[PDB]
Amino acid sequence: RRRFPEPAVTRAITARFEAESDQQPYAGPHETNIITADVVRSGPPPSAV
Amino acid sequence: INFELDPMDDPTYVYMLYGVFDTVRVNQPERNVLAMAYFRTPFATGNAV
Repeated sequence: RRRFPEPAVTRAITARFEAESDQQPYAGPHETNIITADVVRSGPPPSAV
Repeated sequence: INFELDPMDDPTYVYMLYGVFDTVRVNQPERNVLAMAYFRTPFATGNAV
């Protein structure tokens, strides 16, 4: 019982567990690359003469 | 245009053909991008919408 981690340690463990999610609220390089890819190929083409 | 015709015995059209350059050039700049421009020199059909 007295070896139960202090709240700072639990906070660090939980933050480290959350960092490895892959489902962070904002887009990582994987998601932002494809969000850039689809906006690039959206709307009227630029090379269309 | 004023026509004089032999009187026939049934309602008839007068198939009139002008001389036009109803040409189209096809622009295909990238993959699955198909665009056509239709232009007819005496009688065009551009309505500027």
